[PDB]
Amino acid sequence: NCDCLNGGTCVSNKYFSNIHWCNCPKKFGGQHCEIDKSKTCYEGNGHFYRGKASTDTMGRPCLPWNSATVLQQTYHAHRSDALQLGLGKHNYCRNPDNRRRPWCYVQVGLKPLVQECMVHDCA
Repeated sequence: NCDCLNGGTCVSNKYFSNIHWCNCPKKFGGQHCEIDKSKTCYEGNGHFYRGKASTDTMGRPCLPWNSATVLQQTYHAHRSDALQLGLGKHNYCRNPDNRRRPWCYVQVGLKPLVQECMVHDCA
């Protein structure tokens, strides 16, 4: 694949014709450099936060974006724009609808509910 994010570079495969991969800067990982491995806070509203925070403000684990239950909600990993939104096979806090700060679905009794993430503002 290509479509390399976050300053990644599509490089061609050394042994195979017509294959490419993303060479990522060291702070990023993933097939598209889509995971920020080092960021510990969000900037602004965290609309483009891509770190690995995965706990809500009540100390509960976020549900994975590819869990059966999240797959039935508005925002999930099978969306056509899931890459651009940072929604993948992980349970990390995101902000696809431009709320005031990152959030994730959390299982609260019977239903998954949008809950704000524990992650702090870099400010």
